[PDB]
Amino acid sequence: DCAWHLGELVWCT
Amino acid sequence: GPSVFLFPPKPKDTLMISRTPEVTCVVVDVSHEDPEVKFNWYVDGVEVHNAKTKPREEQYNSTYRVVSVLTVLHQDWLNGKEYKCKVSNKALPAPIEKTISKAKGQPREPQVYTLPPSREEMTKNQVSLTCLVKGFYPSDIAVEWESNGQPENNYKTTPPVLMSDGSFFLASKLTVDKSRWQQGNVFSCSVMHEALHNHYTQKSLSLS
Amino acid sequence: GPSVFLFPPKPKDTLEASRTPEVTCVVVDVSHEDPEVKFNWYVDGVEVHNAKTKPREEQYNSTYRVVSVLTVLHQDWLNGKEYKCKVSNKALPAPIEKTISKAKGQPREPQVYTLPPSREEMTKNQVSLVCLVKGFYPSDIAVEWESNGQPENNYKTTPPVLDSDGSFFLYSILTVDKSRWQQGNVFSCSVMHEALHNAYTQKSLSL
Ligand SMILES: *[C@@H]1O[C@H](CO[C@@H]2O[C@@H](C)[C@@H](O)[C@@H](O)[C@@H]2O)[C@@H](O[C@@H]2O[C@H](CO)[C@@H](O[C@@H]3O[C@H](CO[C@H]4O[C@H](CO)[C@@H](O)[C@H](O)[C@@H]4O[C@@H]4O[C@H](CO)[C@@H](O[C@@H]5O[C@H](CO)[C@H](O)[C@H](O)[C@H]5O)[C@H](O)[C@H]4NC(C)=O)[C@@H](O)[C@H](O[C@H]4O[C@H](CO)[C@@H](O)[C@H](O)[C@@H]4O)[C@@H]3O)[C@H](O)[C@H]2NC(C)=O)[C@H](O)[C@H]1NC(C)=O
Ligand SMILES: *[C@@H]1O[C@H](CO[C@@H]2O[C@@H](C)[C@@H](O)[C@@H](O)[C@@H]2O)[C@@H](O[C@@H]2O[C@H](CO)[C@@H](O[C@@H]3O[C@H](CO[C@H]4O[C@H](CO)[C@@H](O)[C@H](O)[C@@H]4O[C@@H]4O[C@H](CO)[C@@H](O[C@@H]5O[C@H](CO)[C@H](O)[C@H](O)[C@H]5O)[C@H](O)[C@H]4NC(C)=O)[C@@H](O)[C@H](O[C@H]4O[C@H](CO)[C@@H](O)[C@H](O)[C@@H]4O)[C@@H]3O)[C@H](O)[C@H]2NC(C)=O)[C@H](O)[C@H]1NC(C)=O
Repeated sequence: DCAWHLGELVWCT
Repeated sequence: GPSVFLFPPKPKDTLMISRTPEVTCVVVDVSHEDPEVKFNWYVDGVEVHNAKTKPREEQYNSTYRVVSVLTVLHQDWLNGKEYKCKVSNKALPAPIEKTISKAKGQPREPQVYTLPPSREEMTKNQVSLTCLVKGFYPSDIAVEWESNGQPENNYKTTPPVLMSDGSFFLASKLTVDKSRWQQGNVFSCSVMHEALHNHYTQKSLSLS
Repeated sequence: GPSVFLFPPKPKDTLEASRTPEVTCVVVDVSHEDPEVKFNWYVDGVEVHNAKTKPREEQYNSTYRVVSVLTVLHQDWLNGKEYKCKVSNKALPAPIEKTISKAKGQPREPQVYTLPPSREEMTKNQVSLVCLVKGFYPSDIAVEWESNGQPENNYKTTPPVLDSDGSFFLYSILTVDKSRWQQGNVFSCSVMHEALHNAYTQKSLSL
């Protein structure tokens, strides 16, 4: 999965 | 004589794959007579060649500021590789070396807890929403607040405090009009730190 | 030549009638060939002569550390009196003067709120008890914890953070065995600040 911050991609495993 | 200062990437940049972390070797007091500066860079003692010099800047005090910038990879940094800037210059008996890296030590995950205002705060015009972030290592972090997709900028955050178990805590306090709190509005604590899953977690907070 | 550093009294010392607060003028880098330091002190430009000199201390890096300590009255300090240490040494062209005083500006009463542990924390061995101290000016303060009249020592307190209304705030955190909190014990946050009534308040927290 992936995390986003204010619609900007953070990181994905 | 000319002096060297070496600065880490922003945590956020090392932590957001969509950003570009860079380390920065700043050289001050560069004479008008001998302005030419030579950077060699090493990563764990191995030389690298993709650094780039920023435009020369003349200062108020008659000297140049010369700056070289190394792009680095998210995971090298987070894996703790050591970055060495070596600076040479005619006005210098000997090259100045400086080294930096992430703080050494096993990373630990922050515990992120959101906390309603005190009952006693409820008289006042404005209330404090608290974000407690406890037990992270190392101290590299970013904390931000939002509501319905939009940033809430009226917060303040403590610097990291070292604890007796060797990890750090801090707290972030967002200040809202009481009526906004009373109105059912959901607020959120964004914490970015290397040892979190996907470098990110979020905790929410509303009137119950 | 020598360098000078003048230090404030401890916040707690200015705020407790029993304690004696003081202003400390420290001289470092004092040479072996010229140990003799001359101290003059002034309170609002008015010389005073009651300072006491600490025993001279060998540092082992070629120099001496010399310390003059000036006792002050609580009210003199809290009322904002200005303290000036002037230091003369034969290795100086001219005396070095340094000044300090309480921060200036309207003192503001702090707001002390105790915050219980989060439901998410309740799964853990230990829980966190929080005391948010806010709305205070100036930043000079001290915070403590206790349970049934006994001091509770497992806490940390952040430094004062400057807030957007021009006052300061901090959080302090006491970590306790979850059993103790489940079991109904009362835990207390102690704040000393000049703009509190009796320069002391205490707020308590229990499940
Ligand atoms: C002639 O003048 C120059 C410049 O003077 C400037 O202009 C006038 C108006 C003056 O009033 C000065 O105040 C101005 O600075 C003098 O240059 C100064 O010399 C100082 C030492 O000689 C040096 O001090 C060292 O500062 C370090 C912190 O520097 C930070 O922050 C200051 C402000 O606090 C800022 O001015 C600096 O430029 C620097 O800012 C950081 O820059 C880095 C690198 O770019 C940033 O990191 C990058 O950022 C990008 C984003 O763009 C991206 O995120 C990258 O990934 C990332 O790498 C970083 O974000 C910036 N931070 C901030 C807050 O801005 C101290 O840490 C250091 O202290 C250490 O060493 C000391 C002993 O030397 C110890 O006491 C101490 O414990 C520490 O170990 C130094 O104090 C000044 O920085 C320097 N100023 C500049 C602008 O270069 C020059 O000395 C003078 N000549 C003579 C002969 O007098
Ligand atoms: C030879 O050695 C000496 C001594 O150093 C020791 O021995 C050497 C050999 C090494 O082992 C060292 O590691 C040892 O420390 C060297 O002297 C040093 O010089 C430095 C600069 O020249 C100087 O730096 C300045 O430090 C200030 C902070 O000083 C504080 O905190 C430090 C610890 O962080 C501590 O070392 C100091 O003693 C001092 O501590 C406070 O003392 C006061 C007064 O005693 C206390 O307050 C009083 O005391 C009681 C409480 O018990 C009571 O409540 C009273 O009412 C109260 O008034 C106070 O509580 C103590 N606080 C703490 C936290 O402990 C900085 O502020 C200062 O910065 C400022 O200046 C800079 C430039 O202008 C700026 O960058 C900066 O922003 C500021 O404006 C300086 O950094 C060191 O203090 C000093 N060390 C000592 C021990 O004196 C000497 O340099 C060396 N000689 C040579 C030739 O190399």
